[PDB]
Amino acid sequence: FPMKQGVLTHGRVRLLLSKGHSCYRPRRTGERKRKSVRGCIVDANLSVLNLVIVKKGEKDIPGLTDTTVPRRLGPKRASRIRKLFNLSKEDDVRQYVVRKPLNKEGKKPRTKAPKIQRLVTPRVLQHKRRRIALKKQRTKKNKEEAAEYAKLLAKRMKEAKEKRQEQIAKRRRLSSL
Amino acid sequence: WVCRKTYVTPRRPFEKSRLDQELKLIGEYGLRNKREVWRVKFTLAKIRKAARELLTLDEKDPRRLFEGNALLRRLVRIGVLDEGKMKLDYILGLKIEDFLERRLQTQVFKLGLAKSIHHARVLIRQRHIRVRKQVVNIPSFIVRLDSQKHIDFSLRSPYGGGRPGRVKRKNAKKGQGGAGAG
Amino acid sequence: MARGPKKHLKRVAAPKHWMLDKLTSVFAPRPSTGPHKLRECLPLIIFLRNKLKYALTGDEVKKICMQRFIKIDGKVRADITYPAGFMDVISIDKTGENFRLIYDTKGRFAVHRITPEEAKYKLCKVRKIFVGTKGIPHLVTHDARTIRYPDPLIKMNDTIQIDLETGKITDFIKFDTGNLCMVTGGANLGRIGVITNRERHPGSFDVVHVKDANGNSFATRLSNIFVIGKGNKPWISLPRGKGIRLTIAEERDKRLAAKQSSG
Amino acid sequence: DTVTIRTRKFMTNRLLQRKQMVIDVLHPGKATVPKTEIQEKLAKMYKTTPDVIFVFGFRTHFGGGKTTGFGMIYDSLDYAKKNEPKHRLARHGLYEKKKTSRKQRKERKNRMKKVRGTAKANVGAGKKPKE
RNA sequence: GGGCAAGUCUGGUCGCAGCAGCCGCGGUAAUUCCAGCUCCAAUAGCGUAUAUUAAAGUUGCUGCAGUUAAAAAGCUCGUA
RNA sequence: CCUAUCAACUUUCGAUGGUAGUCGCCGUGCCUACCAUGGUGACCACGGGUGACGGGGAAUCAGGGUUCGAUUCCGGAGAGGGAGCCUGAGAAACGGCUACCACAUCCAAGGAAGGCAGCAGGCGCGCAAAUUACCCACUCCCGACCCGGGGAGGUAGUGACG
RNA sequence: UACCUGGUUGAUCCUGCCAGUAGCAUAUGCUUGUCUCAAAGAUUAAGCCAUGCAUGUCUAAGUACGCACGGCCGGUACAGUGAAACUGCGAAUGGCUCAUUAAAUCAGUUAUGGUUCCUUUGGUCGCUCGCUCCUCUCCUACUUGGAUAACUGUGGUAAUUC
Repeated sequence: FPMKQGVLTHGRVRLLLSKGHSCYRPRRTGERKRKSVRGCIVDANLSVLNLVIVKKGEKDIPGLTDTTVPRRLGPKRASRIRKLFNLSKEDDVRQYVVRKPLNKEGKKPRTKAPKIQRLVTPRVLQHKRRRIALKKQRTKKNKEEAAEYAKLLAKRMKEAKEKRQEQIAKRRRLSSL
Repeated sequence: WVCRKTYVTPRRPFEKSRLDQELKLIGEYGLRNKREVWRVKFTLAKIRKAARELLTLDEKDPRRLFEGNALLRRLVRIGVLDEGKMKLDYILGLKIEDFLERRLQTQVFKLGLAKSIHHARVLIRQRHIRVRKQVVNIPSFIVRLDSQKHIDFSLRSPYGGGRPGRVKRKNAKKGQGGAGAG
Repeated sequence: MARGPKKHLKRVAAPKHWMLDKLTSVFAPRPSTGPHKLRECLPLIIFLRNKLKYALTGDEVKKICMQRFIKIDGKVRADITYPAGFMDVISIDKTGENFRLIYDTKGRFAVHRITPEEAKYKLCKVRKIFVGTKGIPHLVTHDARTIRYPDPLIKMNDTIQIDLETGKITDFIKFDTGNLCMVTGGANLGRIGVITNRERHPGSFDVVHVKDANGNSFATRLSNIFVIGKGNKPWISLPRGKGIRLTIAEERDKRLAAKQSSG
Repeated sequence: DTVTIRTRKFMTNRLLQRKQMVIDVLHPGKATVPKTEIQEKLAKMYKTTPDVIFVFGFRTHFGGGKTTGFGMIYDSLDYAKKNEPKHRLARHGLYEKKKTSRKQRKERKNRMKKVRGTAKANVGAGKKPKE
């Protein structure tokens, strides 16, 4: 039974573990599985202590500091690549991306880079000239259909509103006779 | 999904005068059992009452006319009723045996290769006839007017014209192994 | 426990005017949600493989909708069971055939080839005319096509020749007395003819006394009255079975005729 | 013998790109001459290379004499293979269906449940049980 | 055995064994048994059990009966 | 549907009305503040009895009538019984959860994992009821979706129901 | 098909039930050749359920950094394809069963002008109508921030979809 952010003191407890608490691997939306969870503090009960050397010493552990277990996935966002050099964002990624030479993946090596998201391309420039095209098109198509009715509205009135002057004059005749 | 009985049961179990009267219609028309009597007995009680209800309806009712003129036509397309009378008073006067004559069996006995009405049921049951382009195997078939104009030998009856099955061959084997000594 | 709405639909307890069979297929096409209420609606798959019968299986009709050969109301359809209501044209984009969904006086959908002149406009008797927010009048028809800026002389139950190419309404026909109205529903389904009378009641439940073309005068409510234009002025062609009214003793004289008279 | 495919209710199915008709063949005393013959016979009627003619129907009428079939002369095999029920492909076998058969696939759905990621391990989780 | 169609059969049994919804046989010259035989009945069904509908005007709305067979209160006012 | 060998019932717990607001998808004694004593019954209320799912419809009867509706449909109700939450537009989901109550499992004893009134099938009970079947093709269904999946369903089996 | 038949008794006429008499629909006795149709764990256990399985899903269009597969074609992010994975939706419905509830369900008729609704059908998307221009200095528009899955390994776990 593992340990998480706040299982407080060391005695193994059980909490109604929802999505949003650790020591838990969820299985369904709307499911809250109460499972046994070991205390965040350590008395003696553990088989494994998950520990992290945040600062090393001076005489090396071979397994941890002389050994190296690296990892390979690089930035699939644009600006992480740029900022460390104090390099700008209008002057793009400008190749520094971690393209991954992956050999015999067919019979050749690919060299695959993470296809960067949050990245404005000329396709995005095509779509930026396609998106607010439609927004500016929407302001004018709203304006077009308004003026079509306004002429249609007022020209009908000259038969309708002229009847009002026809009825005011015969109101005073109906008061007369 | 939906099924029904096509025979009928009277409320009197032993009415021996009726029980031997039902023996007549089997012997007069070639029936299987009293069920073949009770099958048309199941129908004809409904036929008279349908004739009775339309008679008691007010005239110029489409449910009297359009249903009834169908019922006039349906009884005449099969040729049981004739439409020279064609009113509900005479439909109260029809009987079982008008249908039995319009069965396939008696028309085979009337017309064709039947010597008996034992024989006439056999020629349908042993499929010697085609009433159309149709090997018809049902003796209670009750026919129409045009139906009595195409009853022939079947082409599966190898006598009177037909592809041999195994029987005229056996009757040939009565002369080619019954007389061929092997 | 009815813990949500039913996402399934079987046969025979299905609408009869779709002319489905008995339990031969144990499920219904089940039309989608859309512009019209679900009983008015007709699946494409009934019109495709059960009325025109160019297909025979369902996954073909899915791929026929992936062919996108179907334009209902002049608009591209990839729905096998599109909720298409009344006077809805169906453009079969490969055979070049337009068919507008109107009802017969027999009680069946009419496979009814209107001219492509008559396909650009359909007549929708309006559902509402409302002054929307910021002082803006509207018309919204029975197929819920929200159209801003109506006509400034229309009132309720006017028929708009709905431009099926655009929406964005074209010219109207005012709700007038004596108009041609394909009366639909009840014992008066599919009956076209002049109005000649309308009866009013405060509250609800107004009946409309309609005398059709054959002379059958009948009082049937305005819900059963869909106006299709002007009196003695149709705007599409008349459907099969004359689209007015038929008697059943005459209908046998109809049903005896073209069977074994053709080819 | 005396076959005579009677193409009743011919339908130029333009939106499925095919010739669509009812096959109605006649017989002396033995109904239903075989289907691919009827394809090859409906071939030379229409000169259409009958492995695009995907027929079905073919129930034998009582008394020999006649058989009603059905014909879909697709105007191409691409016109065939686009429309094509798989049991019409399996009507005269030139394509067939899945033969896992159906319970191992329902078993593989029990395998993706248990861990996240690596469907190969979950295919491998369904691979080891064969009982 | 009748009702209930078809054995005043043939044998045995002898108020036994059984049968018989009911009415009933069998106590020795058994048409009721038990069988044979013959016949009848329906028939790929037929028979039983139970259930219910009619028959049943024995629940009577149509359409019950209430002097003596069941059924006018001890009598009267008197409300619903 | 049955019962007067059920005649009065309903609130101390709001029973019923108002006002006021709370809350709830919202009408509402919903809810209380508060006020009123209401509200209702021999036309059988109140209460009790009914395998009372109800109805579309079903069988029979000259008619009049009489029996059925768990039962290929509709609507309702539960998935062991309650309770509480959740998700989503829609679920107190038992092919969710949480706990309880009555059951069922692994246990290495810590704990872990469970509810066929889904198809079957199994037992159980009985007089009494079939594949632990095949297919997602037909039917439809859900999807991001033609694609797929589906014991829905189809398919045969079982099957003198008839 | 609007029926009756037998039984009270010394005999008779009654009343009057008895029993025969047909429908049925399970249970069953016995028997059964074809071919078409088919009800079937409701009764009794809304009993427990073993097991088999009963809602999945990618579009030219969310994210390809599969350890994949296939290629020179690669760089700005580049892969043809693409497990997964994260993301989008169903999973509530379906089936099953009627235990339950007696104006309750349900049925017919009405109304929400009390109420909420994914989806789909249609409109709506420049703006702050300029803070009487930050929205020209608010300089992020050619676009933002960090933060996880798959990936990896360390793993612990009698056992767990841990």
